[PDB]
Amino acid sequence: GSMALKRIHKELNDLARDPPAQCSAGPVGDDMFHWQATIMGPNDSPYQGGVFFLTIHFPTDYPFKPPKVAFTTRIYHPNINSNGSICLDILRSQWSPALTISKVLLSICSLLCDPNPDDPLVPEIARIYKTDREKYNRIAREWTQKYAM
Amino acid sequence: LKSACVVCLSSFKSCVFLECGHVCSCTECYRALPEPKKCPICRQAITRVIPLYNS
Ligand SMILES: [Zn+2]
Ligand SMILES: [Zn+2]
Repeated sequence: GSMALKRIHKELNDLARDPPAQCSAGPVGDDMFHWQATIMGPNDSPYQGGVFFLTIHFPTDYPFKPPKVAFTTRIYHPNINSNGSICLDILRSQWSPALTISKVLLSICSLLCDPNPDDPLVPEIARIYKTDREKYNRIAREWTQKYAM
Repeated sequence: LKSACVVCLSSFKSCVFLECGHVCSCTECYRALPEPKKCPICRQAITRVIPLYNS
């Protein structure tokens, strides 16, 4: 039907033959515009062994507009809301039709490995992240242990 | 063989965007791009398109 739908389906096929490293995604039921993603916690992070779930909402004009991505699993991170809302450039103003869910997930993993405190979504976690790195790592591990695994 | 159009992932890249110089799109998707047309890879304005006599 639409170009967005064909895009989402070819993208789904590319994901079923070349899945991103440490990541997977797919349709929640029969709707193609509603996906669920899974990111297993990166090893270069206090998020290890944890399995994190995300929701993905594709816009009606999708490849020309960014996907709404949010965490389902609770997580202790400077750029991630308590609503699971993500502060990521490529999901807002650095978006482009070239970017794909594969690239978005990979980018989110990179965001878990190396947060951006300069543009915090949780001010306090960012402040702790650039004053008490031990406290940050510690709490991150704990929250990784009570919600992820 | 080659990489597919970065936009629809179903066709061969068939043209070049100026002035950034990226080969990333098919003709149709290029027409599909919303005006003001920006490169899907670097988002710079597409001021000229030169077809690839490929595909
Ligand atoms: Zn195309
Ligand atoms: Zn370009």
